[PDB]
Amino acid sequence: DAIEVAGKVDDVLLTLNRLTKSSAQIIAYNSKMLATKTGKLLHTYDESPQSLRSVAGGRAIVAAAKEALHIGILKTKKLASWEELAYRFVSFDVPDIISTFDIRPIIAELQDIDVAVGGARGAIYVYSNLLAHLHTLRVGTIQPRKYHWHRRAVHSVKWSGDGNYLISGGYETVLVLWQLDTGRVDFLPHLSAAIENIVVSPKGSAYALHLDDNSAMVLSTAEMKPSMYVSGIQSLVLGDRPSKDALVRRVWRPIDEIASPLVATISPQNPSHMFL
Amino acid sequence: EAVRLKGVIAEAANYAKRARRALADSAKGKAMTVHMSAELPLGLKTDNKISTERVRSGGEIVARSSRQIGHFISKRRGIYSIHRISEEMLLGAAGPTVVQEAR
Amino acid sequence: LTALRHRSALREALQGRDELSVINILRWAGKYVADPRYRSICVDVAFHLID
Amino acid sequence: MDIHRCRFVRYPASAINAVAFTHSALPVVSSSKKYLQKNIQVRLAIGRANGDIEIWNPLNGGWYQEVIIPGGKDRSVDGLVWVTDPDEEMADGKIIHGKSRLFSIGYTTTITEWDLEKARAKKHASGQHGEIWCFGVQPLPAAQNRKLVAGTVDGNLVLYSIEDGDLKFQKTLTRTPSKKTKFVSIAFQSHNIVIVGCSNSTICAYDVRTGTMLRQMTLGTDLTGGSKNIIVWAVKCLPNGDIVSGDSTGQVCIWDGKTYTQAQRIQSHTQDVLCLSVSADGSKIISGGMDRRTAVYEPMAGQSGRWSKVFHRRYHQHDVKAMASFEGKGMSVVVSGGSDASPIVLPLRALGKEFHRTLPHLPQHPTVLSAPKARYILSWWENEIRIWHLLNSAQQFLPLNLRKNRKFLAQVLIKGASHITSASISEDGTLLAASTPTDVKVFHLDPLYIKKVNMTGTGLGATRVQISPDKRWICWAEEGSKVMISRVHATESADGISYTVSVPHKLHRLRRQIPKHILLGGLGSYDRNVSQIAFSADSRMLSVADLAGYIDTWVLRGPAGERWARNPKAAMIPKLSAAPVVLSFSPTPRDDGDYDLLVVTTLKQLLIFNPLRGMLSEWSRRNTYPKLPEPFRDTRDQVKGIVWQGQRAWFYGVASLFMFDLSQDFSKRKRGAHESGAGSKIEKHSLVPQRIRAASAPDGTKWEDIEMVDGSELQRLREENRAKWWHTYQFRPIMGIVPIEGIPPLEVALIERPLSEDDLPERYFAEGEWER
Amino acid sequence: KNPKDKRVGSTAYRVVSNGGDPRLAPKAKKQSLNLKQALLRRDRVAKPRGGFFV
RNA sequence: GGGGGGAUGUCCGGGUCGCCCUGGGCACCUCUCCCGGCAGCCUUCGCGGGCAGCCGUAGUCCCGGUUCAUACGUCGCCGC
Repeated sequence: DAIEVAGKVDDVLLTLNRLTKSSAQIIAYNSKMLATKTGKLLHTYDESPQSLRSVAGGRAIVAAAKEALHIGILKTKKLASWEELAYRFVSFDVPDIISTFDIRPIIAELQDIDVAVGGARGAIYVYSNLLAHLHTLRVGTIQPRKYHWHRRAVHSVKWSGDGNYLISGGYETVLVLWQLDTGRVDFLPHLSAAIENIVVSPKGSAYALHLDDNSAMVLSTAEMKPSMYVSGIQSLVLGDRPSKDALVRRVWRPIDEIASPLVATISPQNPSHMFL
Repeated sequence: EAVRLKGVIAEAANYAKRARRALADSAKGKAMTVHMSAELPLGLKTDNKISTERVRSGGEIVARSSRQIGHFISKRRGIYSIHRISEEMLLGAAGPTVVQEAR
Repeated sequence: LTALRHRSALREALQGRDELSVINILRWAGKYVADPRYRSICVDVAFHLID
Repeated sequence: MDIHRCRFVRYPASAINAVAFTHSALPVVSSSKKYLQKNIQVRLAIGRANGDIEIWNPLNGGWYQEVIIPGGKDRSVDGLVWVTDPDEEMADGKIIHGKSRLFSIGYTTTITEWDLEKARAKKHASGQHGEIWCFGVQPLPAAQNRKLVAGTVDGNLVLYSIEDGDLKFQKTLTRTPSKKTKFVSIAFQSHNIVIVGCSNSTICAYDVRTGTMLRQMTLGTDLTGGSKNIIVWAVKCLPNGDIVSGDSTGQVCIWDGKTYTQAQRIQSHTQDVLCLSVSADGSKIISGGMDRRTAVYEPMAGQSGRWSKVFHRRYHQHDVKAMASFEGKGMSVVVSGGSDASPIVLPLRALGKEFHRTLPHLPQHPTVLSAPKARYILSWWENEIRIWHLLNSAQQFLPLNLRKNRKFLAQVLIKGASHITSASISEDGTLLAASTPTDVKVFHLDPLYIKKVNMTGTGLGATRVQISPDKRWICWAEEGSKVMISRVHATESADGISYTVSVPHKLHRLRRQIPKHILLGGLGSYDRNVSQIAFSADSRMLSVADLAGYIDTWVLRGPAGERWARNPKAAMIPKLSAAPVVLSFSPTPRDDGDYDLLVVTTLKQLLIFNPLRGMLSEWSRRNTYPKLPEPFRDTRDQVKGIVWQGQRAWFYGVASLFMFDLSQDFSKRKRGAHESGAGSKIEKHSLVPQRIRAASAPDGTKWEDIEMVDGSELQRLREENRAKWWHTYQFRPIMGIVPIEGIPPLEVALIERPLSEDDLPERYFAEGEWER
Repeated sequence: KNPKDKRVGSTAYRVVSNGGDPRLAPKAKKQSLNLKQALLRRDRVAKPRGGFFV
């Protein structure tokens, strides 16, 4: 994150690191704090943490526990002194198991955030107005909008720029686009493989897909052809992150395994090419 | 003619074995559709135990709920049936005595 | 039928039929069980139909 | 006990077509105004497509079906609109609530006003126009002058008036220029502006006063299939002026009403939307459509007036045809009737936080009876009465003989056009009585051979019928409230036995003390119609029980010098707290020559009366409602009926089955939970988050829980006056438990009725909406 | 039902008929019912009705 | 599924003849651990390990007896 310490904005690193197995904590670091290897503790939470992202500035941060979500708003504005970097944290259970999530800021002040948690049951929950629902003991009822198209776990969900479109991608090899103003969907159905990761350019024009078969493509929107393509070696990989859809006890639980040797030849009359 | 009767005796054996399981279960009182008479039922079929696991969407598995098990049992039940309850049942120990119309 | 056996759904194609429809599928299986070019698919749909 | 499970009684389900509550919304009052809102009678009308108009009572989550008014052959019901007058004030500051009336259309050129007290139609009204398809009441701004507006097939908006209980065709506002314009929906924006939905892809906004045409909103073609006209199947109006409209593309269009334009189109359903419902304040939209699919819509945060689909789900089993909402007395519900005959209620303000509930589609009256001596079971629907004989016991069968054991014995056919409202049988099955809303006829039965024993003096029909166990008294409840009784003399002869019924000798009912503001306001004398009539085992004592909780009995004094007279303790017998859902006398007589009157009412409240002593039995003194078993206190199901043994009484609701030992005394759902009018709270899978925890103290050890919101000495005396209960749910669609013979042993017929896709009507699909 | 009308050739003699709906309910119009049913199922075709039956 | 028991009903030699039992036949309930699956909490980067475990069968307050399917770009005619 880029936050103002006194009058010079700079990098702060927010790391999510474990202390037990099913728990972890968040530590913030300046460059000087990392050089002395002491960090500011922020929040320690106790349900199998997955991820941690932060809204622009450093006003709101969000932690992805497995069945819950932790919101954090910084307590004081303007960040007078460095030592007073404290986030009041609120937690609540999302009905599904968190696969991925993308937040978007309703704005240089941060008026609100709107989060989309893609849950591994195949659902895409949209929580509309989290900070305005959690600023106020008692809270008013919140109710996430449910968008269900995928069957397996969605691998990536992202809001697109101006926030009209909720784009998503899963294992059914299809980049879906939830219209989110009407009730419609419209989608690019036939890629090569499972949609592993997506991003949006700073301008709203370019999408970028990381495809599961060792690939990436930069698409221009409403052209929907790959303006840029990069592909790698596409062999069998023992992935460190195991799977996003191996969490909910499917019929065949996908395993990080190698069964057979790769069938691969180096071709004569063009030895720099390899068929596999 | 040996391979002929090999096929025949294999299918009748496998049906008698499924019948052993199904007769033990109907004796216990799980109330499935059992044949009674000395001739074969046409489709060599029995009603197996309803599994404790269901298939959700898209591919996950969850444990069956007793509610749905009862729904399927009421489905499997036939048109006419005599279902005698006993004093051991009203005490809570034993089970009922069931005879359904052989469909 | 070969594509519907390659995808695991031949049981799904057969399991909801009606009387005249299943007479029709029996009739086709009977007519074309003779040719050795597709006796395999024909006996597969025959097995599933008897079951 | 011995049970015969019976699924061969094909009770014909009827597709539910309309629902309507009495009040749309009651004003919010706190705890110190519960006296300001106790006496209001909210009733829910449901019209099924066999002309079946039923009144239910919500009962703060009880959902008890009070009254069934059936219509004749070839009669359906499309719309149901209650009209409720404003709260008028008395001279002394007492309050008189509105007098609510019921109107209905039947795919006719007629509007029929139903008399809820008389349990029949009151008036018919017919103007020269097309057959009416949709109608609605002008809402309040004036006070004494409110009018029905009805859109029909030919297009002409007819306009009827209702003043001082009169229903006449006032005039025709307009008619659309095209003759093929058909009006399929109608809802009012304000006091003078009507919004009609028209089958030429049109939503017209007319003005009532000058009868003009304010504007004509329109929709494009449907691009999903052919049939280039879209059809606006329903409209409704938000409080802030905007108009919601369900159409045939499966869309929902939000139109702003200051300019009458579209401001949002939301695609939800796959097939066409059929009905809508609005929250009372205007925050939630419920949309039910032909994909058996109900969706829930909420406003988006940020911009104003912009809606989006929160979540959708298949609640029903066939297409969701109608729904109506309600929000009052701490209960926010919406009830949706579909084509599977089963109304589902859903909590509104806590939607997604509490489960829904499918009310029983089988009727509340057991509608199955039996003569246990002749082993005859009997049921009835639209115009036929079906009688089965059983021919054997079951100890003999303790596989191939059961098909021959059950036997379709008789089918009695009724002439005329009316429908069978009630029926009853003797103990030996020789005397059958059947009452339509126009007549009552007797059938003598001979082992078949049936003969029509003629009644005389009737001609007004009756709502309830019982026969004496000694076959001497036919008692019926005519016009709902008027109980009449009649002696039948049985004359022997060389051919056999013959039966001749005398003139009906009416017996009068007690004049209860009821205030005039209560008698006038609300529904009037609606609960006066008696729900259950019951003899004693020796026919020396009759009793009736109304919808209010008054139980009035009668004792027979003999010299045929027999005559029925009022019991002197009938004034002592008190009014129950709610409607007495089952009421019968004990077959095993007492020791003092008195009787035991077992009465259970819809609050699961059990008691046993000593009627000649006019006080509660000592068992009933001992066992107060907090001493009943918990699986009987939380059934959430009205007990449909009872069957008798010596000391064991068995109860059955629709899904449950209980037995209680009356001899002995006695020693999950949460009681303190304040829920809506539908079911309990979710525990496992709900969209709302359950445990919201606040985190101070960054080390993560100090958490906070954030809640999510918007007679001692009497028992001493009773014990100074000084188990066996068994429950089950394993008979799910119970429609009739009826004892038979041939703590004593006893056989019974458990007649169930589970629905199936061969029992529902047929679905329909185009090339694009094939289900999975 | 109602008696048909006798015609002597120039005039028509007919018995007025109102004994059908005394106080129960009016009769539903079958043509309007089928019309609304057709607008419901404009071009769709039903799925196969039941299980295994001729 | 196995090993074993505690207790349910039964005939054949039976026994002073009764509580039952031994020899044979046995079907059920209960306990016991090993078999196959699931979950949680700690240690390890993981590989693995440790801990108290549940499920292997039946019918519910209501009720997951749910939620879920793969687009555009242009149509038509004739020939090889």
